[PDB]
Amino acid sequence: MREIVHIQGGQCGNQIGAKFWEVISDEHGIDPTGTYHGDSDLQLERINVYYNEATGGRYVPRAILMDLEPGTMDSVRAGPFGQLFRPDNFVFGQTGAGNNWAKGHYTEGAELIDSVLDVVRKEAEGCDCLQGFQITHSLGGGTGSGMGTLLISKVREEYPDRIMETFSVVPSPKVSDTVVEPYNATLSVHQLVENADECMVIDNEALYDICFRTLKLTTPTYGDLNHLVSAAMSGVTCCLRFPGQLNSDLRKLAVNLIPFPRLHFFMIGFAPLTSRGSQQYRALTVPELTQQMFDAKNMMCAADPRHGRYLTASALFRGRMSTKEVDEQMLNVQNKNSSYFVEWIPNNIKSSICDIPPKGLKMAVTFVGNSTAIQEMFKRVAEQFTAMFRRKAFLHWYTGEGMDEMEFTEAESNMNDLVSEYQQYQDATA
Amino acid sequence: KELDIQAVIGFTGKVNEGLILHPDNEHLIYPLGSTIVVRHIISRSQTFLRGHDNQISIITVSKTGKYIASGQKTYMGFQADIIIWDFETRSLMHRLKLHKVLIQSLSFCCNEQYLASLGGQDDKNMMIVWDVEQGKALYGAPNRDVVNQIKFFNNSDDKIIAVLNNGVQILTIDKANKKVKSLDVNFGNIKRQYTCVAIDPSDTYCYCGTKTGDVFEINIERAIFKRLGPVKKLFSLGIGTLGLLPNGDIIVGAGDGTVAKLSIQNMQVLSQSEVLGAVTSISFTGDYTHFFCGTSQSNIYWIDTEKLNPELRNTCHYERINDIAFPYNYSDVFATCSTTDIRVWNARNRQELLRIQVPNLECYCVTFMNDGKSIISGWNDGKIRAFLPQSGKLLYVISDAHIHGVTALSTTSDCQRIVSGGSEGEVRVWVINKQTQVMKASMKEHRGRVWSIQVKKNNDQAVSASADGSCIIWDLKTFTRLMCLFESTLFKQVLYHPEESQLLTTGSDRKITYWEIYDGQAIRMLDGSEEGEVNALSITKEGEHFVSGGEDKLVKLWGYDEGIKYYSGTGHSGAITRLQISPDQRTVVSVGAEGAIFIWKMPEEVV
Amino acid sequence: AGPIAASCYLGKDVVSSAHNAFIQAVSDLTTLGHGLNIDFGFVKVYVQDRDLRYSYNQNFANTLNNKNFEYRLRKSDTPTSEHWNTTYESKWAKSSLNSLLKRPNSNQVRNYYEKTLALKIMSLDLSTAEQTNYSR
Amino acid sequence: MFKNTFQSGFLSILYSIGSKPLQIWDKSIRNGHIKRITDQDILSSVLEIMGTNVSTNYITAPADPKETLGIKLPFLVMIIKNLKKYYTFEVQVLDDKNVRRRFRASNYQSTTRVKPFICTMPMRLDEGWNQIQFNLSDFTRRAYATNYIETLRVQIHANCRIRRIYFSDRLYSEEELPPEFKLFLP
Amino acid sequence: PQQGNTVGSISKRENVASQLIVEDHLKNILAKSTNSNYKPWKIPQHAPVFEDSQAATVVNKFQGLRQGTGGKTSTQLPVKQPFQAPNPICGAFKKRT
Amino acid sequence: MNLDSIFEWILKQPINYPGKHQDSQPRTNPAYKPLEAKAQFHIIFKATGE
Ligand SMILES: Nc1nc2c(ncn2[C@@H]2O[C@H](COP(=O)(O)OP(=O)(O)O)[C@@H](O)[C@H]2O)c(=O)[nH]1
Repeated sequence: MREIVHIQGGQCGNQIGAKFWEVISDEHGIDPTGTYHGDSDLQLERINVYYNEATGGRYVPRAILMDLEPGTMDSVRAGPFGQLFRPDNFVFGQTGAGNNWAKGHYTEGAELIDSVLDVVRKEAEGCDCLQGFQITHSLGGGTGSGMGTLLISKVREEYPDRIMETFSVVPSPKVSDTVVEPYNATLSVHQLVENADECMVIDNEALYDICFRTLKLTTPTYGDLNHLVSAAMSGVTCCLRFPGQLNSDLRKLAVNLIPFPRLHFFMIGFAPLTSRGSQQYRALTVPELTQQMFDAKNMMCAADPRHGRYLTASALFRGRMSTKEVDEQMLNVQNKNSSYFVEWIPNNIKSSICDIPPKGLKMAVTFVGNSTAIQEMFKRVAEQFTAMFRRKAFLHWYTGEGMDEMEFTEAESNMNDLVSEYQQYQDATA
Repeated sequence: KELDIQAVIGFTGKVNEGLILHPDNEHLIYPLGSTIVVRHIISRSQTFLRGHDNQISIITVSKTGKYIASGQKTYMGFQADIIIWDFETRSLMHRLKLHKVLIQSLSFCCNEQYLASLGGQDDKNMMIVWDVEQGKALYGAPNRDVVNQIKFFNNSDDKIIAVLNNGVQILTIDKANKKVKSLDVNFGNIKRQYTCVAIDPSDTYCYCGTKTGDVFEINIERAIFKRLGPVKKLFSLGIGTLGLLPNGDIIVGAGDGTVAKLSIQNMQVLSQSEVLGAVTSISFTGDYTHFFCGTSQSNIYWIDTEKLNPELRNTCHYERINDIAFPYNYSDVFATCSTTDIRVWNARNRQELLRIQVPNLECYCVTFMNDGKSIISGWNDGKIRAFLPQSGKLLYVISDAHIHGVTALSTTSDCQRIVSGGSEGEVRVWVINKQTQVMKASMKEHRGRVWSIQVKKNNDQAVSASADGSCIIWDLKTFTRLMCLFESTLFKQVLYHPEESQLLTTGSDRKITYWEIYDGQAIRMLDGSEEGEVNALSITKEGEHFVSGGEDKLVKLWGYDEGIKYYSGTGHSGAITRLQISPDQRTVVSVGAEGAIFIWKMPEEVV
Repeated sequence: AGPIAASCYLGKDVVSSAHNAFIQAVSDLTTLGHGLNIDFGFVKVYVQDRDLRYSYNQNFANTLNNKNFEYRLRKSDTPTSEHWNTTYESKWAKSSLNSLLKRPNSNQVRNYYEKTLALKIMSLDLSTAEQTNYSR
Repeated sequence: MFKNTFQSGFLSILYSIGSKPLQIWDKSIRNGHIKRITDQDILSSVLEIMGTNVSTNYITAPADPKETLGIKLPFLVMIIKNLKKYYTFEVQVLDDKNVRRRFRASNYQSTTRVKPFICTMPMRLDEGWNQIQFNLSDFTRRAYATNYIETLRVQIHANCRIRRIYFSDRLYSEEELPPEFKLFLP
Repeated sequence: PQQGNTVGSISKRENVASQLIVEDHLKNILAKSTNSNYKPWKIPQHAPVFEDSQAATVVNKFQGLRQGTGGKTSTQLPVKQPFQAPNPICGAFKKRT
Repeated sequence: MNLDSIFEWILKQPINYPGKHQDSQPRTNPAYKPLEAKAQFHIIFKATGE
């Protein structure tokens, strides 16, 4: 019950599913054959949330994979933990979008959307108690941000009361992979905030940097990154599939974290995490967790968490410990960071504890809070989008694909205004 | 004088491919906690080796029945020791020092003149080429990813195979130059983790093990792969290891519990078999039939190919035995506590009788009760459970007895009440009732966990064992009279000497301190090794002798009349934890801390 | 069969019965389709739905025309004084048969048979030692 | 099974949106086929049971014999898409007197005769998705003048696509019915 | 719609490796096809050692010449099984070429 | 058939062609061991052609 569907799209959303799914199976010890060989009774009590029952006693995840070009699809199955996916669910095209936002949202996707979209009802109707839809996609991939974003609008059009999860990775300005990174984001953002109830930002620059400063791993690999991507993701519902002192489903975290309908952006954090060298030296302490999960470098985005004021905080504690130890630890930091803590709403920090920690760890906590600091990011991307706009650069493709600059113009107008309005409350005082 | 051993009960399959039937058989090597023991099949005689510090990490035997080699894992600062051992001489030949913690495994070339070792996940997985005749550092080079094992080619020692974590690289070694060659196999649309190696005898093709459970095909001629594996079926935890039959048929045992064979043709299992536990070792005897199989749960099984009917030889305690007990005035059957489960074992012959197991809990101080009632234990959760001897079902549950779990339990002569040990400085008594179970313990105050509890014949008074020492004798009737024999150490097991107010006790310090009911000391034994602490003691029915086992590998039994020893124990590894005497007193049995069970014939001139 | 069961070291009786079981080409051929190719050596045998066709290996086709069957065709080209001169074993070894299967070690094979059955019976137990040798 | 339970407004015995739409239900099949497919007429998932010799294919409400699904709900109602072909349904009823009866409706029968054990009754099916409200209150009194107590069994035969089975318990309009019960027009 | 939909189905059938693929034509597919884009040109298994799997369970005793069932013609001796042809099925559902 | 698929047929339905060959058989000389049931159907015939 309280189940949500897994939807991974675009090139940046695929491997995470190739990795996120692996993690879950390890979380429930689900063997590569889809047959349960776990150790604890609690392991399976709520497996319907992410795993369904099939004939013969095997399990198949309830995820729908898609893309405009089959090559990326032709890779997930060859990877470890691919035998769980159902062969029928795959839907693929023949040409691709080529990092062209207009192609994935105006011409190509419109015809192919139904086939991939169609399977939504067959699944969404399949749920015993739908909780929401979680989307893992990147605004930096033209095929993704074009095809991926539209599905949200159609998806939302049928279940308005539902609450939706989106995990989008915006290419940080520090490192760029496709010269058209600015374009596809700006128009995507305009639609993105149009439907999404929740959202999470992630920058690769912040992603690998934590590896170089904290993890210090010798040779980073995307696979190492994916393990980083889900780890924080894995905590999203960890409290949703097992009991706890104060059960925390997906919705209530939504209720406690979005002060206004329009200002619904957060940053996250995952702990514990350290380099291989000191794997034994430190001592796992809640005070150790609280400082780190309040450590700025622990943030998943390049934006400095100390560069703004925290709208609110949410604590998802993994593992056991005394309840009182939860409350005192949180309050002290707010007092020691009052200048960093807004005064509109006292106790803007949410504390919940999960009784089933990650495998191989005793105490774990993922940080989630709405930080105004996001006002920098929307400035940089737009400035990158704005500055190159004046030269009419690369503009003829979307204009030649049925879309007009007015659609280009409208995006920033709803982009820059949201930038100020988010920062408008920053200078407000009681 | 040492103490005679009449049998050894114990086995560990943690180190892969531990079992191997010696070429021509009659010899087999199975790693104990830290020592190597070789046993004869036709005859029951066996030889012992004890020249090692830490536990074994890998064991393998060179072809043609020459000397053996292996490796182990020590602490990070120190370096693992190499395990070159001869054959037909039973004498240590060479010793080497290198590597940080542990090396994955060893395997010799076709000739007995080359040796190579691959370091653990530490040391960047250092691989070095060693000389069989004498110790030298020929040459070596590192590797970026972790290689979990290496096996040399049946022929043409110049070329070997190593199945690295992310890629299977064929390494080439040339004598002319010290360098080592590396070529990368290409697997487009492949991301599989691999575990085992199997080079075909022809040396052209070979096969390996995978975590998914599918066996790939790769010939040494070129890195390209050829096949997929058993279509439409997987073993649910990959491949533990692989072996090659004379016909080429591949016999595989899924660690999930399965024995399967894939023939060299479109691979459809002709026959299947699943054995309890997780397969760990696959070895072929002479004339190629009835291979030897040992699981990960320390199980040894015998099979017949072409119809896989598992047949059990014998298995052993999972690891780190907890305690021993004997039936009142009875020694035919003895039981013990394991890390998660309990078992019932026969004395005359070591064939298992029956068992009582708990899912994810560890127990302490398993004891038997008079009148067959019953097998009672308090578990990590603190609950107290009792089971019937005939079948593994519980009689009554006493839950939430201790916050940090039970620690002690014994038997009252009338057993109308129970006596236990509390870790949080508590001792709780229970006047059991058949209709319901209730407690009336005073809930006393104590600094440390109670490590033992004793009941005298008249069962009024009682002596309490402690970690902070605090040897507080409880009146057990009024729940008062807190007077404790003094010592500023961490005591251990304590028992009552027969028909005597003298209490033979041991503490943290290396000394068998004597204390009476009037703070009198007969003598300070001074039984202590360099860093060995005696952890178990007892007294015979007649106050003539007492057998003691310290933290040392030795079994140290002394006479109570005077501090003069008679015989001792040898051949033990780990930290022995308890020593009891059977009611017949014909033998004294103690188990190894690592999961080793040994029985010793007590000296005749003590009855 | 006669000198065939001795050829592959199999019982005389089984071979004959084994011959009949493979013989029923009709039963597997009476049904529709199921074309076959039975070669087992020099010549190949093929079958479509019902038609028949076959070819003969040239190399074997060549030697029958090797101008050397003249001594084969007549019955009395040999000296005829050797019939009791030669033991059937002498020509037996040189025949194309008895060499199809390699000669394994006769007394060595007797060896492993004395052992594998040795461990099975005496491995029922592995505890009793009566030989301590703790130090070595 | 539905005993000592609160039954006031509705009891969705068979419903077409769930992980295991028929868990309590038991099925026996001889020559037809059982499968669920999205309906063209209405964008929803509905169960379908297709076969021939309708007397052979069917699905039973209670899992197995020796238990009764007794229900104090007075009304019965049930939804189907007409396939312009054979269809049948029958239910079991317990009377005030300690006797067990059953009332059958037939798509392919023209004559009905009140008779002590069974009273077969013809049916007429309307084109397109149709909802039929079974009284189950007047019929019991009309058959033998013996009131209703509880429904003992519910059976559905083959060659009919069913979207939901529930007990209305009272004449309710479409407006009264909740969104789940109400069948929104395509 | 119509075309371009199965193209998403060929790979799906091609999806399973199983040491095989479905190129949409494997055997008995019409007479033949053009050898290249234009018309063709004028001038263009592993088996085991069967003698190895040996004596898994059956003992190695042999009966030998010493035999004879004459005189022991009791009613309990087994009777040789006669032959029975297999059920014919024809090829109603087989491929047609 | 391929002269190799067929033998997968004869050894399949034992009642169709029941006999001594549906099981592995002992060997005359004590040295050799009985082969796998299907195998004896391969050793016997291969020689016959020779
Ligand atoms: N963690 C991780 N990120 C990746 C990987 N491959 C690509 N990305 C991210 O995806 C972004 C590019 O997305 P793109 O392929 O253009 O999306 P698409 O055009 O919709 O398919 C880059 O900024 C990368 O940071 C990977 O293997 N691991």
